[PDB]
Order: sequence, then C-alpha cells, then structure tokens
Amino acid sequence: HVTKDMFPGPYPKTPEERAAAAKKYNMRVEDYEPYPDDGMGYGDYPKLPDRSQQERDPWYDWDHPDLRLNWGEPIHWDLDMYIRNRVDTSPTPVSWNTMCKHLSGFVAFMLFMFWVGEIYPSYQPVGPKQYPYNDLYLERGGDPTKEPEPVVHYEI
Amino acid sequence: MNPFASLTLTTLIILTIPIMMSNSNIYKTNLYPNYVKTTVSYAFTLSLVPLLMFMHTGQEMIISNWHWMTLQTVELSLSFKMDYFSVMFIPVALFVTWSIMEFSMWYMHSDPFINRFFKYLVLFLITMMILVTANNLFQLFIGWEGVGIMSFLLIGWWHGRTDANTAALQAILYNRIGDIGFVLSMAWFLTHSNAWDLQQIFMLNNECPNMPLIGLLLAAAGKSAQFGLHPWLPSAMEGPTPVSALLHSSTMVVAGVFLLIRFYPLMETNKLVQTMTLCLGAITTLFTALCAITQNDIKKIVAFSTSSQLGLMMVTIGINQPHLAFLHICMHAFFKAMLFMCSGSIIHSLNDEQDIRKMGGLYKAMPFTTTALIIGSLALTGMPYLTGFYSKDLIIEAVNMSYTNAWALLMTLIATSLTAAYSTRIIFFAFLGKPRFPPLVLINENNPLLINSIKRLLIGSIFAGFIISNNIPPMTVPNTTMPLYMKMTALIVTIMGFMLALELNNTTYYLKFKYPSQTYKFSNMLGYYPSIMHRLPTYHNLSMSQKSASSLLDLIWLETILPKTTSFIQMKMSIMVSNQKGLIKLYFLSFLITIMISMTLFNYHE
Amino acid sequence: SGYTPDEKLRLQQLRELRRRWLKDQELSPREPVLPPRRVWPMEQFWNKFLQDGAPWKNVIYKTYRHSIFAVTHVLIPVWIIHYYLKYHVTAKPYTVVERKPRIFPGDTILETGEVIPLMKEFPDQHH
Amino acid sequence: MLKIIIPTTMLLPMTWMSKHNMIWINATVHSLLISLISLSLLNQLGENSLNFSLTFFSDSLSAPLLVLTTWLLPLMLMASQSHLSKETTTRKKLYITMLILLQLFLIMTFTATELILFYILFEATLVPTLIIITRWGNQTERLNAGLYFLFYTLAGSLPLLVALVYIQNTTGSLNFLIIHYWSHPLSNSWSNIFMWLACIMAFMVKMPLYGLHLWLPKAHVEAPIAGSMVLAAVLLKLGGYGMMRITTILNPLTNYMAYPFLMLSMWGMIMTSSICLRQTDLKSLIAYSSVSHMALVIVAIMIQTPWSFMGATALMIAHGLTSSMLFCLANTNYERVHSRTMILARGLQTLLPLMATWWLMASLTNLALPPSINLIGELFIITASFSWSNITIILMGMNMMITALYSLYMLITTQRGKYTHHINNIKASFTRENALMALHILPLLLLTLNPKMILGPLY
Amino acid sequence: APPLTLEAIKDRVLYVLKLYDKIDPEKLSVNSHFMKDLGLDSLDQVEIIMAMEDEFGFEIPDIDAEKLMCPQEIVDYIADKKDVYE
Amino acid sequence: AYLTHQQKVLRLYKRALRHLESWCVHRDKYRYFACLMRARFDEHKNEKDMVKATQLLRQAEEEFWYGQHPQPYIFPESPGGTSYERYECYKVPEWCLDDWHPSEKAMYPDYFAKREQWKRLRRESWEREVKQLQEETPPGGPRTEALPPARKEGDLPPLWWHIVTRPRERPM
Amino acid sequence: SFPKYKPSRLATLPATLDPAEYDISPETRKAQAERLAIRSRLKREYLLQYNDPNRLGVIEDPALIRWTYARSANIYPNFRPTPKTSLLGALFGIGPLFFWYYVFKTDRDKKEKLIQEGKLDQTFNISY
Amino acid sequence: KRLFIIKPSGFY
Ligand SMILES: CCCCCCCCCCCCCCCCCC(=O)O[C@@H](COC(=O)CCCCCCCCCCCCCCC)COP(=O)(O)OC[C@H](O)CO
Repeated sequence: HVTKDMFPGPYPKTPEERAAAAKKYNMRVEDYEPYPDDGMGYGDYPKLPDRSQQERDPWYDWDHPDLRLNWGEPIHWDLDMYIRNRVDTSPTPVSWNTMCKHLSGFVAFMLFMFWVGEIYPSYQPVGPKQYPYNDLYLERGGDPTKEPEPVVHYEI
Repeated sequence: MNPFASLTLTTLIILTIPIMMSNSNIYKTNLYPNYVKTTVSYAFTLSLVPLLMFMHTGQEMIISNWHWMTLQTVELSLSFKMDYFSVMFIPVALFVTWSIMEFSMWYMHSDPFINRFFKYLVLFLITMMILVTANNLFQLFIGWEGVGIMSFLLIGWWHGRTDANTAALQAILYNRIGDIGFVLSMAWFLTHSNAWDLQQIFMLNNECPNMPLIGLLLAAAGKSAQFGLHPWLPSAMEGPTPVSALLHSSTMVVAGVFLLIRFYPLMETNKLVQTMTLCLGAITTLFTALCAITQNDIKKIVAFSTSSQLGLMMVTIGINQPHLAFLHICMHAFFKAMLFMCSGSIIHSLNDEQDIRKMGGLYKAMPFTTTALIIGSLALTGMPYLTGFYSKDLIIEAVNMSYTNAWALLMTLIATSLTAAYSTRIIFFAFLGKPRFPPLVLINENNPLLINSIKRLLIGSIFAGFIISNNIPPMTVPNTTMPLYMKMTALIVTIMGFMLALELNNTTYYLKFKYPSQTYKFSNMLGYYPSIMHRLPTYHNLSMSQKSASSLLDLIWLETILPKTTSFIQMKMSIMVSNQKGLIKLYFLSFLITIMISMTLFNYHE
Repeated sequence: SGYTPDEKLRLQQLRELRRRWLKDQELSPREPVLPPRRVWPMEQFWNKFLQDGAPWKNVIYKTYRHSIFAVTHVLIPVWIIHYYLKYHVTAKPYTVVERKPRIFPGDTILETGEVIPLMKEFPDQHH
Repeated sequence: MLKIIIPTTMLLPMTWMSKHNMIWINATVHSLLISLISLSLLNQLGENSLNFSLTFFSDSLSAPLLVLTTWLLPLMLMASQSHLSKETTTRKKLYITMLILLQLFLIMTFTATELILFYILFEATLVPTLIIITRWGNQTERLNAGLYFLFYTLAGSLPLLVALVYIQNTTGSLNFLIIHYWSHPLSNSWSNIFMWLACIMAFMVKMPLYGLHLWLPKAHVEAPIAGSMVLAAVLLKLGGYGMMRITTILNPLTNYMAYPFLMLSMWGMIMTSSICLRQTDLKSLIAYSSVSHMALVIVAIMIQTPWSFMGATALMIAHGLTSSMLFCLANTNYERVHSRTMILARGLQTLLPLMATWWLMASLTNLALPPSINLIGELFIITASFSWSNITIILMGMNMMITALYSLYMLITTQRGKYTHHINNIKASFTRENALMALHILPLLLLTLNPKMILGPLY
Repeated sequence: APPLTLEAIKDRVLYVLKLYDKIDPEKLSVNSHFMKDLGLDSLDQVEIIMAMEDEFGFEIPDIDAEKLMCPQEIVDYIADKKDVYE
Repeated sequence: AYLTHQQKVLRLYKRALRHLESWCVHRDKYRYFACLMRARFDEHKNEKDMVKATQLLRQAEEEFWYGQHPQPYIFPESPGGTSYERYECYKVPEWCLDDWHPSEKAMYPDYFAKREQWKRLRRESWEREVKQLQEETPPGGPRTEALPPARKEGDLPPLWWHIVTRPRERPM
Repeated sequence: SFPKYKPSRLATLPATLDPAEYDISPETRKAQAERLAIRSRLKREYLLQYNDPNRLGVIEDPALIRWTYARSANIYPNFRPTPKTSLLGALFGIGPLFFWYYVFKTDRDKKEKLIQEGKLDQTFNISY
Repeated sequence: KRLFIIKPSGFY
C-alpha cells in the first residue's frame, strides 16, 4: 500500500516542497499551511481550523459517518479533541464573551448575596430553646464525676 | 432471633436470583421480563413484614456476617445496618421499580435486548439495595460506585447514539468528581477514628469533622446533581424512559442526599458545613428550576424538576431536619416516578416525539394519562393532604422559623413558586389547548400494563402521604405556634406562581408577537453552564495533555534529557577516538607524549 | 430542480433493486426451522391441561405458577437465610445487634416481671 | 521450592522432545499443572517466612507473586499459537523455551534468600525478554526498543551491583533474613545518600518511575503479545518486589531521601494518566496506564507504612492481572484489523457481542470498582498517604477521576459506536480468545472474596 | 405501528397537496413537475415540503429537497427513505 | 459545488420557518407569521441588482441570528433530534452474514439461498460496472461525485451493492 | 439591532455570518470548484475498493496512517530546541514538581512540629 | 409482517 516517502517529513522550507507536502497530504498549495514551527515538532502536518466533527454537515454522506470523515481526507492533527463526543466548537446562539459574562456574574452575585444573607440572618422573634437537667450535661456526653455547672430554667 | 432479621435479609437475596438465573440461559428469553417483575413484586411483598414490624415495636438492628478480613485493628465485614431509613426506603424503592418494571414491558417492547435491559434494572436495584443498607463505609462505597457504573451502561443503553455515550461518560465524570470527597471521608475516618462502621464513627464522636463533612458534602453534591455538578442529570435524559423514571427520578440521584442523612449525627456537631448545605441546597433549588421553565422537552423538564427537588432535600437536612428530609425522599419517589412514567406514556404513544411545542390537546385524548399528570403535578406543587403536603410545606414551614441563611430562605420561597411554574408549562402546553402532532394519530393507552402501573403508583400518590406520616414515630420536635402569614406562604407562593405562569403561558395564546428576551436566552440555555464549563475546561485539559504532557514533556524532553544526550555524547566521542589517520608518525608521536608526561608532571615517582 | 435524465434513471434502478433486495428480506412460512428440544413433564402436563382453556383452568394455572415461584424463590431462600442467621452467624458474639427494647414508664418487662413505675402526677394542663 | 523449579526445568526437554503439533498442548497442560503446585504455597505461617533451605525461601510477599507467574505461563502460551502457527517447528519450540526460561528465572528470583542471588536472576530476566521482543516482535521500531529496554534497566542495575557487594564486605551477610534482624540505623552522611540512591534507582527504573519510564511505551507497543503481558504483568512487579525487600537497611534515610521520588510519582500519575486521556494507539494507551498504576506503588512503598505496604502488594498483583488482560484485548482487535490505531476499528460491540462484555469488566477492574482488589489496593494507598499528608488526596484522588475518563474512552471508541464500514474481515471470535479472557477475569473476581491471600506479609 | 406503503404514501401525498388552496384539484397528477404545469414560484416548493415532512414526520434534506419536485418524486423519496418495500 | 444565491435564500427560508415553529408554537400564530415571512419575501423579487440581494440577505442572516431560538424544534429522526442514530446498534451489516455457522445457516435456507443469488449478481455485475465507470470517466479524475447510471440493458449501475443492500433504517 | 455575534476559539463563527462567503469572487469560483474534483477522486476510489467483491481486508487510509505517524515518533526528528520549547519544558516540568515539593514539605514540617510539642489529637488514631 | 433480521453469529 502506502510507501515510506508519503510519511510526514520536515518543515516545508521552499515553496516547492510546500507543494510536494500539499500533494502528499491530498490537498492543494492554496489551502496547505504547515504549523508554525516554534520548535514544537509539528513538522509539515497541515494545520486546519478548529472545527469539531459536530461542525461538519450531518446531512452529507461520509465514508466514516460516525465521525464525519471521508477516506483519504487529511484529518486534523487535533482530531481527538474535536470528535463528536469530545470538545465541540459548535457556534452557540450568543457570543462567548456574553456567554461568560452572564455565567460569572450570576455565580458571583449568588455567592455575594449568600454572604450578606449570612451577615444578616433571618429568624423569628423567639429566644433560646430551654432544656432541662442543667442543659442535659449528663446525656450530652458529659462525665458523671465532673458535676455539671449550675444551670436552671425559670418561669414567667 | 426475631423473624424480623430473617425475612428482611432475604429481601436482598431473593432480588439477586434473576441475575444468577440469567447466566444459566435456561430461561426462555421471551418470558424473562415477566420473571424479573414477579421477583421484584415478591421482593416488595416480602419487604412489607419488616415495615409493620418496625412500626409495631420500633426496633432497629444490624446484621453483621461473614468476616472479609481482620484488617489488623480494622474488622471490615459485610454488615447490613438497618434503621428507619432502611426499612422505610426498601418498600418504596421496590414499589416504584416494580411499577417501572411493569411499565417497561409496554414501553420497551421492540428492543431485541429487552431481557438484557431487565437484567440491568435488577443489577441497579440490588446495587442501591446495598447502598441504603451499609453498616461500614466500604459497603457504602460498593453501592456508591456500582450505582454510577450501572448508570453508565443504562444511560448509554441505545449504545450507538453518539450523544448517549457523551452523557454516559458525563455521568461518570461528575459522579467520580463527587467520589473524590467520598474517599477523602474514607481516609479521614480510618485514620482519625480507626473504623468505617457507622457505629464507631458515631460513638467516637468526631465532633470537629470539618474535613470529612466537606468531603461528605462534595460526595453528596456529585450524586445528587447539585449546583456545579448538576448538568449530568439533564444530559442523562438521552436514555430510554424507564431508565429515566427509575434511576434519574428518585432512586439513584437521591443517594447523594441519603448520604448525609446516614451521617446526620456527625453533621449536627459541626456548623460551617450545615450553612454550606443551606447554600448549596438553595442555589440548586432555584438555578435548575429557573433553567427548567424555559425548556421544551418533558424529559428535560421533569429532570430539572428532580434537581430542584434534590436541592430542596439539601435545605431541610441543613437545618437539623434529617428525618423529614428522608420523608421527602419517600414522597418525592412516589409522584416523581409517575410524572416520568406518565410522560413515557405520551412520548411512545405519540410516535417517540418529546418536544412540548408539538403535542397539544391531550386532555380528552388520553384521560388516564392526563389524569395521572394533574394528580402528580398537584402533589409535587402543594395541594394539602396530598402526598406533597406531608413533606414539602412542612419543610418550608420548618425552614421558615429557623436561624437560617436569610438569602437561602429567599431562594427556597422563590423556587417553591417556580415549582408551580414549570408544572403549569407541562399541563398547559401538552394536555391543554389545540393539538399539533403529525396528522396520523396513534394515541392509545388501553394496554393494561400502562393502566395498571399508573394506577398502582396513583393510589400511592393519594394516600401514602397520610400513611407513613401518621405511622412513623415522631422523630422531630414540631413547630406549632408561628404567625399565620408564613404558615401559609407555602400555599401562597404556589397559588401565586400558578397565577402569572398561567397568564404568561396564555400570553403565548395572545396573537401578538413574542420578543426574543435576553433573560429567556439565559434560562433556555440551561443557565449557560454547559456551553462554557463543558467546553472551556475540557478543551484546556485536553490541549494540555497533547501540547504539554504527551509531546513536550514525555517524548521531546524526557527522551532528550537522559537518552539522547548520552547517546549523542557517546556518538560524538566515538567519531573522534576511532578516526585515527593510520599514519605511523602520529601514532608514535602520541606515545612519545604519553611516555614523556607519564614519567613527568603526574608525579609518578612519589 | 428536478432529477436529471441520467440521475432520475439512476434513482429508478436504485429504487428497483432496493425494493427487490428488501423483498428478499422477507421470511418464508417454514422459516425459522429448528430441531426439537427435550420436553419437560410439567410443561407437557400444562399443555394438555390448558386445552380446555376455561376460566377455572386458568386460575389454577396462574396459582400454580405463583405457587412454585413462592417455594423456589422465597420459601427456600428464606429457609437457608434463617438457618444461616439462627445457627451459624448468630453463633458468634456481636453479629446481630439490635436496639434495646424501648420500654415506657408504666408498662412491665418480661425477663424479671417488674413494673417501671407509672408516670407520676402530671401538672394537669389542658387545651 | 524444588517442587516448582524442578518441574519447570524438566518441562524444557518436554517441549523440545514433543512432536510436531503437540507442543502447544503438552506445554499448556503441564504449565497449568505447575500452576496448581504453586498454589500449595499460599499458606504462610503466622509471622515467619516459609523458609525451605538456604537457597530458597518464601513469605506472604512472594507467595501471591509466584503463583501469578506460574498462572501466567499458560496465558502467554494460550495467546501465542495464533501468529506463531505460521512458522517452522523449531522456532515455535524455541519460543516456548524462552518463556519457560523466563518463568524459571522469575520463580528463582522471588524465592531467592540472598540479595545477590536475588540480583543475578533479577537482571537475568532481560536476556529472554530482550530476544522475545526483538525476534518475534511485529514492527520495525522494536530494534530501537530492545536497546531502550536493555540499557535503561541496566543503567540503574549496574550501580546496584556495587551497592550490594559493599554491603557484603561491610555489614557481613546479605540474605533477606540477617539483613532484617541485624538492621542498623543508616546515617545522614552523603556517602549513605549515594548508597541509598544506588540501592533504590535500579528498582525504580523497572517499575517505572515518572521520567525514567520511557522504556514502557517503546517495549510494550511493539512487543509480541506473549512477551508484552509478562513484561507488563510481573517484570514491573519484579522492580516492586525488591522495593519492600531492600528497604530494610535504608532506614531512617528513607524519610528524607524520598521527597524527589514522591513528587515525581505523585505528579507523574496525573501526567501519565493525562497521557492516557488521548492515545492514537490502544497498546500505548494500556502501557501508559501501567505507568500510572505502578507510580501508585512507588508512592505506596516510599512512605514505608504498614497500611501502605499491604495496599502496595494488593495493587501490584491486581494491576498485573488486569494489565495483562487488556493487552490480550488489544491483540484480538489488532489481529482482525492488522493495525493498532484507535479509531480505525470501532463499534465492535455490535459485531462481537461477547467481547463487548470482556472489554467491559476489564475496564471496570482497571477502574478500581469496589470490591475488586484494584479498589482494595488503591483505596489503601490513599488512606496511608492521607495519614502521611492531607494534601495527597488532591492529587491521588484526581487520578481516579482521570483514570475513569480514559478507561471508558477506549471502551467508548472501540466497542461502542458505529461499526466501521470497510472493515469486513472480523470473523466470530474463536473460543480460544474467549477462554483466555475468562482465565484472567475469573481468578481476579474469585480472589476478591479472600484478599488476605494478596495483602502481603504486613497483613 | 402498521408500516406505510405506496397507496398509503400516495394518498397522503396528494392529501396535503390537494389541501393546498392554490393547487387545482383536477390538475393534481402524480407526474406534475410543479411550475411548468402548476404555476408555483421557486419560494413555494421549499415550503410545501415542510407540509410533506409533517405528513410523514421525518426531515427532508435541502440537498434532496431541491431535487424533490414532483408528487411522484415525493412518493418515491418518502418510501425509500423509510425503507418501504411493499 | 456552489450554493447559488437562490439556493442560499431558500435555505434561509426553510430554516427561518423551522425556528419560528419553536417561537409561535400554536398553529394559528404560525399561519399568520409565516405569511408575513412569505409576503415580505415576495416583495423583493424585482430587486434586479444582485449586489443588493447579498445586502438584502446580509442583515437577514444576522437578524435570524438575533431571533434564533436557543432550543430550536429539531425533528427526532434527524441530526440533533432525540431519536438520532438511536436505532443503529442493531443494523449489523450484511457481510457479517457470510461468517455464520452452518447450523445457523440451515435455520433460514430460503433467505440464504436468495442471498447467494444476490451474491452472484454482484460478482457478475462488478466487471461490467467497473468497466462502465472508466469508459465514461471524466479526464483528470472524477470531477463530480455523482456516478453514472446504468446505460445499456441488464447491467446494474456501478457502485450499487452497499446502497441497495444497506441495512434498513428500522432493523430491530 | 441586537449586538452582533463575536466569535471565539471555543465558540466558532458560523458559515451564515462569515463575510467571506458573501462575496463569491471569480477567483473563488474555481477555488471551491476543485473541492468536488479532489473529493470525487478520493470518493470514486473509495467506493471502488469498498464495493469491490474481491476485497476481503480493510482499506488502508493514508491520512489515518500519516496522522498516527505525525502524532508519534515523527516529532523529535522535527523538534528544534528553542527558548519557547525550553521554557515550556521547564514550566510544565520541573515547575510543578518543585511547587508540589514546597507545599508538601511546608505542611509536613508543620505537621511533625505539632506532634513534636504534642499539639495534635491522635488519641484514637492508631491504625496507620 | 415478519421479516429477516441480521444478527452477528452468537453460536460461537
Ligand atoms: C545514569 C547515572 C546513574 C543513575 C542513577 C543511579 C543511582 C545514583 C547514584 C549512583 C552511585 C553509584 C556508586 C555507589 C556505589 C555504592 C555506594 C556505597 O556503598 O556507598 C558508599 C558511597 O561512597 C561513594 O563515594 C560512592 C560513590 C559516590 C558517587 C560517585 C561515583 C558515582 C557517580 C559516577 C559514576 C556513575 C554514573 C555514570 C557515569 C558515566 C559508602 O562508602 P564510603 O564513601 O562511606 O566509604 C568509606 C570512605 O568514606 C571512603 O569511601
């Protein structure tokens, strides 16, 4: 089947080798774009826009319908973030910045008001829950030898 | 030696028989589902006698048995602790799942693996059967983890549905994030208390359980779909309806709330954690409810209703009301199971369509289904002396006259009104009005399986509220003398919420156009949580693993630090020491240096 | 606009072959054929019993199928569990522990035949 | 121990003397018989090792490990007659000879009483594994892997050699018994630190420890299936076994000279499990999973805590059984499709119904689902580590979260989903593959009932 | 549910087509290429297929919809998409 | 290959009404607002200038984006629908049947024999269909993904086996 | 007019809102015309192998094989050590390791200090 | 009406 030379190689330096890589990746020189080699070692593998398989038109018939790839088409270097079940880059109906602003605002507002609720708690105009037997020192876990301190409840 | 111990223990083993017989395959694969239901029916019937024994005398007992190992000073053994929470839950779960099993015959009728489906439901049932009854923390972990994995297959029951696997993976992820707190509580109790049996933890009086209870809270939030870890429940709606009505209604998700009830005696000792439960219970109760009323899918609507109800459970356990929280478990089990099962009736009968904006006018089309929903909806929302009355407004009344978080009290009231809000949405859009489904009608519910199963749960939603509330011994101090105008707020806010929601729902009936409100965008998009928190952290963590980790760290640097550097050095020193020119002159001259310097500055004479 | 002449001819034969292919996916009356299975004495007994099919034949049919379910799924399992709980596991200390029998002031107890005293004079209030 | 070594050695002529096609049968049945005799040693006396002679001894630490190796021996034999059948009689005969020479060294290693006798056979396992990886390995990179495997473990083992001989001349004897009874406190002198480094580094390389772990993704990916499991299932545990045994003289220098390894391991598990969250190759995915689980044992051992040790051995054997199994899962799918890529073969539950199960509870066991002894191992280490430090849970707890995401991920991608359209050579799975899977699952879950036979001497 | 076949499909297809007000009842023929016979603008076929969709409750792709232009064509497309073999 | 201006605006029409379903819900509201959508779509027919048409649809797409329903009503037997690929874990491909066992094979003799008939037909039609494909193949590789139909008699259209013998959408 | 839909790397810009597809230049006339040409070439071959009766094995995908090779060994032969990679390696390498050492050593030092002066409750803590 | 169902051979 495939021979060794078709395996990905080094950075396409000259435009001529850019064309060879584009042919090797089953694309054209117009759409071919090597990754920016900051030393990360991406090689000549053509970078593609961040498009999850959810982005691909479902109504089109694919060779791999589950993941929406056709045979031989050069799949993304980052396929496994962008598979149907993994991270999806589908366009939300509202902007991401607005998406984030309302999320952080509601959470912060909820947390902030929760604190101020604790600062001024709610209770009925009622007092202590009077408890017999010197506040039940014995059955609360107290030690019988250490006699309980004077505690008593009165009546009016 | 009382009989009570014997029969109540058989309630577990007789439930496991269909699993053992399944691997035999001697059973006719056509008659298996009927075999499963009858076993659970007998399991429920046998589960009665412990209950009346508990009401009569009120004895709670522990069945310790075969010793797994004598772990030095630890004695981890299979032990079934039982108390009021156990003996009350067992008939309720069995009653619901038996009714679900009967319904599952009707709904899941064309699935070739229907026998496998009934196998999974039994496996889940026994898994939660041992979750509620767990004398040691390890057995609690057995159910706490088995129930999550059992959900994984069941939610992804349709298997090839790509999104179903996503929800199945999502359910495991949030559950195991919650499980982090569980193992944290496990280590703390074993180290600082030298046991995992509930008896020793209670007795040793870990009165400062700040770290465990936070871990216990984090464990509870994962399984109960609380705020921050909620969206797995709405997303786990992609499985078959009987899957929804059993686990994701009140018999799996409730486990999170049930966890703290089992550890309530330690909960009251601490105070910071209770306030945190008040905080988490309130936000889950509203935020999910707020995201509910704007949805157009019954499975999503009823699911968000559970999480709002689950949020309500965390509020009552917060302010020292554990038993009444467990009462809320039983009542919520009754009517919430019917709602999904009733929604299962309409979904399948009207050719597996779930969008609420398309059904229309089901009141007189399906009388019993419409009848079941309104009784279920009223019970969930109020209607004194019905099932919801003996639990909900008592909790609302109890949380009213208590030293709670003032803000958290405000959330409970609003969400209580919001409880009626989506309830109207379901009744108004689905059953009331003019129909909208495809022209060919297939509306039918005359199958006895659907009618009998609904009726069995229906009579529960009418009377089971009064029964156990009058039967169980009083386990809490009552609240008798409060002003009249917060004793009624539970009815007031629901009736008030019933009003505008009806008016705002028939505002759609108004011929005029409806503007795309921004707040409507926020609520209808599940409160913005999934679109970011399922897309921002997953991308970064996945991106980190590729760019860093895999590429940069493992097979770029770690292979260049030790291996390639040594290999390069050895090769570099090899190319020089072996590239001799072959000339005799330079060889001997090299010796001459060696001979000279050897008898020289290295001082090879002293 | 509108299948092209070649394309509409393409779909025509594709439809024609698809119809015939799905036609083969039918089942003949004889199918499925299967070798016989060893019959059971109880099963053949109920087949010849249920030939009448009268209502009082069905109840005993249902009652028996409920009866043998009870014995082989409740009666036997409760037997071995009770035997385990009565002569094997309870033969070890602290294996089955229960809450103390909750007695109340006024009643009497069994193991000594003693009476816990009646609740003394109540402050006698009313509503 | 001669009741095990002698039949194993005498089995070597047994295979070579066998007929043309009877080699697989006789070798399998007698190796299984050897396994049965190995189970005769599971009974460990109260607090004493079952010392047989000066040459060989056994305790509760090597007792489960030994029977794991003997039990393994049929499994490689049961996993080899697929691709080996298309070969001459001699080469098949040679292949069986190597694994038997492999187990013989392993049996001698775990039973050795003298650290030097431990040392000799401990490196000697390289010779059969190296030739197995290189000769019958079905790939091109394997030639680099053999060099990577051989040098990496040897580069740590050679400094170990100087450490033992130094102990022999200084302390006196070097057997496992006298060292324990005559153990003396190790000082903080910088020479003692280097001896600590020498006495430890050789064992960490074979675990492996994060950073010194790149020889697994090379060896395991393109090793032969039979050689892949043993290297994954015991040879990693071989580095583990020495960790308990040799940390009897390194006290109390262990407390201070362990922080770099704990930090490398407790961070490596998150990083290595983060590797597993994305692997193009199934076998590489499994190999990195072994790194994470083994990194747990390094943390377990280095704390040097009673609870930690019992969890270490429980996880050590439990990981080996499941890691070997998952490798068999890879071999089956790779055999049908003749490739190793994840996404190439997918939706295999529909095509193969039973293998969907076999890969399922294989994933659950890999997930440490309770009560499977993977859980009873991991959970013990968490408790011991948490006692050592309260922040250990943040990392080690997060592992179980990351371990879940990738474990199901290979189950989602391969078994579940839609069947691959072009793939049509997947026949019904032979009963050999199904049986071999059961030979792994059943003893695992069977042993769950009695963890006391896996919890090691500290139990 | 009893599966649909051609006489079911064809009757339901001409059902909604007849219910359309501008379509002439006698002009209804299974072989009628819309605009060239029944004056229908290009903006109308894209909206009647929704009625065709709601009749059978399964989405008609726009790539197939633009090709779908005859009452016979709709019947043929509906049957094969819903594996109708008769 | 290229969605022309008319193709894109019709696509806009179809999606606009489908979203308006989720908004209007009730049918009486639907038939009104759809008619306004229809009427206000009819008015710009004599727009003439195609540049204006792009400008006429420029604000249209974003206006749809303004009023797009966050939860649009997507159909169950469609992508995004609830019952999407749900009935797929049972449609095992046909070729798997070749790997059956004779005891299994003898269960269904008539269908298996008819399957062999289809098997031979594919074998006989392959050479003709591959030959037909290359005899009218376009120069410089296939330009359009559409395949030629069966031209003469008897011969089956090329690349037909998987399309014709595809698993049924409701296998069960 | 409502606020527009700004795009993001995680919330992509839809095709319906992209200005580029609005103006179909004659240069873009052929630019998106060979899309089907190359796709059909890959297509026609794929069905030919897929439909081929003689085929029994799997059809090898050179793009899939290339992707596996690119995300594998063919990375270091393209790795050039630069300050970006060097700093990235240290930041995601030694960085967290030392940071984890600092937090643990600090806590452990504080942990044993309390035990040294008897300022920690371990009365019931016996299993370890 | 009954019709053939494709199923992977479970006999093995
Ligand atoms: C790939 C590189 C190695 C990987 C990491 C391996 C482990 C790291 C440390 C390796 C140490 C190897 C040498 C240790 C021999 C045994 C150590 C021992 O017994 O302890 C002695 C430690 O003493 C030493 O000096 C040991 C050597 C220290 C390190 C210097 C040499 C080793 C490093 C360089 C060679 C190895 C690296 C490869 C280089 C290509 C104690 O003796 P003493 O010094 O107290 O003797 C009495 C008196 O003081 C005089 O000696």
